[PDB]
Amino acid sequence: ISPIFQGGSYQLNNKSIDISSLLLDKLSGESQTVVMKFKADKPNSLQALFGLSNSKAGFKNNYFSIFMRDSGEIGVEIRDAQKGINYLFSRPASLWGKHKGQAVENTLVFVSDSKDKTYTMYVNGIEVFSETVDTFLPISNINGIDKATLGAVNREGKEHYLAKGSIDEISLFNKAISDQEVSTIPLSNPFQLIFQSGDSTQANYFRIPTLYTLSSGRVLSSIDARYGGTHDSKSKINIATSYSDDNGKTWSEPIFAMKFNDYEEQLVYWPRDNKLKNSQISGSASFIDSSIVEDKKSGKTILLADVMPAGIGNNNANKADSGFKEINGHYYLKLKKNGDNDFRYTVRENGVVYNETTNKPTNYTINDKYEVLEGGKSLTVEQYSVDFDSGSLRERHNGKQVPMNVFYKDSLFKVTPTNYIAMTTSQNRGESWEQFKLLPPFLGEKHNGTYLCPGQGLALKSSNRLIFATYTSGELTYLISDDSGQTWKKSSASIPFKNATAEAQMVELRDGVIRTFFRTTTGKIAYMTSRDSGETWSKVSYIDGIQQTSYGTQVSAIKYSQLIDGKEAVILSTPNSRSGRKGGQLVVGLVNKEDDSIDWKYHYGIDLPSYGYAYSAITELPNHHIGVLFEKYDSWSRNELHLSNVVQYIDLEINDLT
Ligand SMILES: O=S(=O)(O)[C@]1(CNC2CCCCC2)C[C@@H](O)[C@@H](O)C1
Repeated sequence: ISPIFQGGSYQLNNKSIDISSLLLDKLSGESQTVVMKFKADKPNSLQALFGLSNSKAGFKNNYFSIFMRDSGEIGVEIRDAQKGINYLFSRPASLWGKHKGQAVENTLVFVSDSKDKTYTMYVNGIEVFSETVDTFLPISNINGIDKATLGAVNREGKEHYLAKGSIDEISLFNKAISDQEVSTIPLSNPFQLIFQSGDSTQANYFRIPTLYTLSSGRVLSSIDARYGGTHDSKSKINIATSYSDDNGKTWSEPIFAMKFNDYEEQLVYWPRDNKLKNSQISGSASFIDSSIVEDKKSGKTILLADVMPAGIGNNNANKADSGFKEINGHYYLKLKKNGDNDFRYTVRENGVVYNETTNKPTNYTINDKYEVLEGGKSLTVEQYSVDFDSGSLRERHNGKQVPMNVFYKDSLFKVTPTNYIAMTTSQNRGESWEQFKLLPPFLGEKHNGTYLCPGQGLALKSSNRLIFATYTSGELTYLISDDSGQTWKKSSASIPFKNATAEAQMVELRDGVIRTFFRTTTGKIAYMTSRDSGETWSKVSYIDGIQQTSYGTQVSAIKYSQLIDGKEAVILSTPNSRSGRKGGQLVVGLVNKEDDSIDWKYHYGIDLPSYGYAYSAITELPNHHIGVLFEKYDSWSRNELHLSNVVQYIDLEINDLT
């Protein structure tokens, strides 16, 4: 249909604009759609963009509003005191503010659907909420509506929720337009989506992005596909990947690099209310925190991730057990058989399950998928599914059988309930991935796995050496391979920290010289340097000039291939805030060749200081642009759990940054 009203170029300068005469007589029927293209790069803390109200004395709670907050939250109110209805629907981190020095034109579509009794909000082509109610309130049927307003709500003849911004276009339709119709509305987005709700992963949530530029020019990304809301392990989480062959313009349909099948891949709306939001899938195995590198020797792409057994995460992993028995310099995975209270078995050569107490082999073997075989034949378990149909999270068997895996809750043989690191490889630059293999333990029989630093591993320029950063209590633990990941050794570097989440990323400043930037508990990003290709490490220093919170956030880091201001350059990506995970920046530093020190010369704001920015991935695209894939929300805040389509990709040029 055609809009019953359409106007534009409205400047909202803390002063309401009345559009009553142009709109109120046209409002008809119980279903409406509002389409609004608007900018707000200096919003007030809470402001209404559009209001429909009964403006009379005594009726201050009779109105409809579309509002936003300076946090980037968008919402609506739908209120009628005589009907006893007071609806408030919203979602944090729904908006953009600025991009490349210009206010972003956000495209908002709000559908009020009387037949399905549903209110649905889209911003920038993303469905941010969809709420069905028992008693529907048509926005046109609020008792005594007599005012239509831009940039405020008129209550008792006075302006509430005054807005600063502009509405470039606004249209109203007397119909609830379909999802299909919504998708045809042209957007002006500064970002794109690589992974998204409803894609091939069937995860509704994503966290922990990575990017890496391959020698062929293909750009590869990995991610946590998180099924049970945004929670870290314990949960159901898989590692997914996608690549671009056109410098980030388009991306492949995602595939899995590491996955478990003990729980179904379900697209679930995870509850955001204060009773249920901490609901957590508690019987599933998971992978978490991935990292990518390309190997020059084999040409293979190598991906590492943490592996969590069923119901295990950082908080409950056995810190004093590696999960392996060392026997004469060989490490064997320990197993516990159902019924036993101890681990009386090991996985030996050729996958033979060996009884340690009788020193004889059993009739059981483990294949390369870590699946259990008895007399060469595959054992199975029954898969689980999750639901909230009873009002709380329930995890239950679903009638489907899958191969029995030693990482599963239902397995006859189970691994130690602790965290591990696994690796997979791809021989076709991310078009498929091999079955994962566990890395050996690096800190002895009585220490859990170190924790992989998400992002990039480091391939050295003048050798075939690969390095992956990991952390544990009291140190960074660099994992080094000189043979395409076939064998590994550790290089430990002490850090002035107990129990820190010391997520670290590396850049090669010049041949054999590596600088590692890492998260701390001090509110400052730290660094150390190696001058022997990772064998040994310097004391720790700190960057003055970038702020983090007390708990910190992952920092991603690259060495740019081109000179900037005639100097070699490093680029960091991080929130720059003492307060929260917000105020995302790229920080460009120039290297002083005298002493390898870095002058942090340029700061580019990704978006408003108050808008969310958490974990991030950066890479130089083959065309010398910079690609950034990042969590556009505050991933620490307990108010911003379980948001869909907040991991977003942008393309920047060096001139944008300087
Ligand atoms: O120098 S590499 O370590 O091989 C790497 C790629 N360099 C190309 C150089 C040519 C321009 C594009 C980026 C940098 C890391 O951030 C990864 O993306 C891999």
